[PDB]
Amino acid sequence: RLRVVVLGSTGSIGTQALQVIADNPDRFEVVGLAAGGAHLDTLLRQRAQTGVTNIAVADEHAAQRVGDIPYHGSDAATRLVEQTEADVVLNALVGALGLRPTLAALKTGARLALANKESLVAGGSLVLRAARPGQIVPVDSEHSALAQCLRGGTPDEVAKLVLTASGGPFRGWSAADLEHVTPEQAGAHPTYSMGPMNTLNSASLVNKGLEVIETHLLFGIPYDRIDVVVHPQSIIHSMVTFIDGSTIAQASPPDMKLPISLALGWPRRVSGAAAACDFHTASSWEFEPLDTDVFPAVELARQAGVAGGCMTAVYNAANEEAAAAFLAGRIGFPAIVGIIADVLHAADQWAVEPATVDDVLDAQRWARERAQRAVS
Amino acid sequence: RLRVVVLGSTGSIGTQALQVIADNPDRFEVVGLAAGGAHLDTLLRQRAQTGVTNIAVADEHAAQRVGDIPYHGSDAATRLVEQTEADVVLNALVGALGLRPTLAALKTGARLALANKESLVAGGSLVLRAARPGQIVPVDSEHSALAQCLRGGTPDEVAKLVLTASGGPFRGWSAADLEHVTPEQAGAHPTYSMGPMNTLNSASLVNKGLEVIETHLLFGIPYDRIDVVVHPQSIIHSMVTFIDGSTIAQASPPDMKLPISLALGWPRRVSGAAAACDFHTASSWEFEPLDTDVFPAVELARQAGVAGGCMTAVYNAANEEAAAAFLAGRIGFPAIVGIIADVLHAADQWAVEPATVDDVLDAQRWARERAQRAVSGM
Ligand SMILES: NC(=O)C1=CN([C@@H]2O[C@H](COP(=O)(O)OP(=O)(O)OC[C@H]3O[C@@H](n4cnc5c(N)ncnc54)[C@H](OP(=O)(O)O)[C@@H]3O)[C@@H](O)[C@H]2O)C=CC1
Ligand SMILES: NC(=O)C1=CN([C@@H]2O[C@H](COP(=O)(O)OP(=O)(O)OC[C@H]3O[C@@H](n4cnc5c(N)ncnc54)[C@H](OP(=O)(O)O)[C@@H]3O)[C@@H](O)[C@H]2O)C=CC1
Ligand SMILES: O=CN(O)CCCP(=O)(O)O
Ligand SMILES: O=CN(O)CCCP(=O)(O)O
Ligand SMILES: [Mn+2]
Ligand SMILES: [Mn+2]
Repeated sequence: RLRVVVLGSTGSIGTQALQVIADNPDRFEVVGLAAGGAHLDTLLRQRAQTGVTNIAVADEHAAQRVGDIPYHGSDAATRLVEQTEADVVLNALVGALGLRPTLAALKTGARLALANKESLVAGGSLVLRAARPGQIVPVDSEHSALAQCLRGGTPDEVAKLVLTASGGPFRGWSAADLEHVTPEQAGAHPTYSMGPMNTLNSASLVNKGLEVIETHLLFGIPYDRIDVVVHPQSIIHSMVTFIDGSTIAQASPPDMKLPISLALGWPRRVSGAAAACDFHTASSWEFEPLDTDVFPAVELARQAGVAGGCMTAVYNAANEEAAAAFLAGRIGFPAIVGIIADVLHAADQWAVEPATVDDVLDAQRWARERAQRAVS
Repeated sequence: RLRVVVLGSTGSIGTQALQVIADNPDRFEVVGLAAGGAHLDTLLRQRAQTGVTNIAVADEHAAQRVGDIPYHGSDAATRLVEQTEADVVLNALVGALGLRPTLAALKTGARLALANKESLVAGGSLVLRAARPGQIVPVDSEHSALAQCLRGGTPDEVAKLVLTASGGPFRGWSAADLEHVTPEQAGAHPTYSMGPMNTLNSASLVNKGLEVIETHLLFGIPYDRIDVVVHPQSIIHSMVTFIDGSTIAQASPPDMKLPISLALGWPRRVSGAAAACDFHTASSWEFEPLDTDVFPAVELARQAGVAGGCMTAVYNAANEEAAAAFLAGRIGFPAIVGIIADVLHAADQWAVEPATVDDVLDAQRWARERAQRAVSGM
């Protein structure tokens, strides 16, 4: 029975994870929860249902309202990870703020079931140096797919890793069409129900950019051998092409419970985690290229990744600041990626490899401040 | 450098295999060829291109025209296999006549790269009992796909095997429409260029039936956990569904050189064997149910397989006889599968495991006579 800490338990991934665990008592047990404090009703229900009071709440006043909270403050999640015996830490926090808990999870020796891609993108080589082989297991569906498909050959036989992208609500739209996009319109993802950040990032295509960096970091494949194809149904979750011309693909109706279940149970599958494809009804899986002129977020992510060092932290931190500005009505939708480009292209000093967490934090601070100057 | 014997070298698969070997002289060497004698100019070219004089030709007269052929007559292919040192025998013969070469190959201890699915369908447990694990490696694209996708879990984690079928030229047709099918129409496959028999069988859906039996025999998955789905593009070659709900699929533009190369090179992939999927232009992969009312060949294959023993030899033999009658204008297209069903339903005695090859041969003889009896009544 694996002991699981769930960071960001009240969120989209976190709540789906608690459901998988609730359905599988003989294999998993919750031993800790962390949240921000914005959803106390959810947190209350989760405390009662799991019987776990080992909980972190970032916001101090929220922690007082809910009562009986052992860790509060901006370091509460990190402290929780440091002070809880666990076999798996499921990091489902949102944003680069997942960085210290990610580093702490790796130091404990526990498996890190990583949903919080921003922590790996920001940490880069610093997070890789803190992990042992196989210690980080991806929850993100593309990387879960890739890990499964890589069982299909030897390392020297892999040609390309191919990520699928839904294309978002604005698939096929012109650059001009993006001008008057509202937060409401950006909020309507075609295939997944998610928190507001991954929703916005999937609309701007920054999510797929983050995922290209995540792919390079997790699997050690060169950027030039990572492809991205737009697949509107989000049924094929990604695929691997081998040197003989064969492709192996992983597929299922979009439901994050499946990759969540596998990250927890790895390498053993979890019976009944999610519905399989049903071929008793006619259907079709479509594929099309991404228009890189309209959506250059992925090319920008490749540029950031190839530069390496703290540049991937810069890419993500510029996004976090610019996205927030869009959500607040201070900038238009195209300015999100426009600001990322501007910040990235001014960031040559950050191509250096981080020695400690503080180097990544510095790079992020620099990027946010510059993005903020672009906004105003 | 693997020494390969290529049976059925002048055919669709055989010619494609020779090209893969030609393109990869560091990996493979042809050391034997077998053919029927119908394509002599092809065989002349192959002898010259490979430098191999170690050749079997089934038709004696044909063998004379080629000249200098060491093995000739109906057992020529089998004798070639028994007397040629090799690492891999690629059996790309067509029909149940591939049975004795398949058994002889297994006995040599060499890998059997099996394109000739009929020999396994006919031999059933007899062929399985002749083989060691990994010794039979499928050239058939569906089974090559399944083999690859099965690397994606442990055996108890497998829920279903899902085979794709092109649907053939008559996909979507009614039973009434099928009555009017000509041999010429049934010779036009949507996705693969093949010899006449697999082309016909893919149009009648008997090919998918044979492949369902082949799946059960190769992988040990029960018939009721083998699905078939119609996929008109033939890009996804087959898929495995696991107990968590995950499906793993193998895909490529249809090109038999890919599964041929893998079967020869197993478990090592052959660089550059075939083109990969390209996503630079918009495309669609479609799936739809098979119309089992109009096309019961797969259901009848399951029935035969479930019955077991010699019943799968009966299924295939009834098809070979009925198929040839349709080609000769002796019956209409729907009567192919109609005769298969009639023969199967009278075949209760053949649901016993074959002890020897002769048991299989007896069941096949019985089945052909029964099919001919049905044919002569039409
Ligand atoms: N949702 C999805 O399907 C997918 C998500 N991902 C990735 O998984 C991660 C989680 O995303 P998602 O579940 O959508 O996010 P949500 O916004 O739904 O959830 C965020 C979680 O983090 C908590 N949180 C927010 N700020 C803080 C803080 N300062 N300290 C501690 N906890 C905090 C929230 O708690 P509260 O709200 O209670 O304050 C909530 O539990 C993201 O990295 C995302 O990119 C990846 C692929 C798919
Ligand atoms: N073609 C394809 O893409 C696929 C084929 N297969 C299977 O592979 C096998 C071969 O199919 P395919 O290549 O299309 O068939 P073809 O009809 O194209 O080739 C048949 C081959 O067998 C030879 N042959 C015929 N009779 C005899 C005999 N009595 N003794 C020795 N050789 C003989 C023929 O020689 P000749 O013509 O010179 O007399 C020819 O070389 C079949 O079992 C088929 O179902 C499976 C999947 C795909
Ligand atoms: O793994 C699942 N997701 O990343 C949800 C977002 C999918 P998209 O970025 O392709 O729209
Ligand atoms: O493996 C390849 N084939 O069997 C070619 C026939 C394809 P079909 O039976 O699905 O039409
Ligand atoms: Mn993802
Ligand atoms: Mn086939």
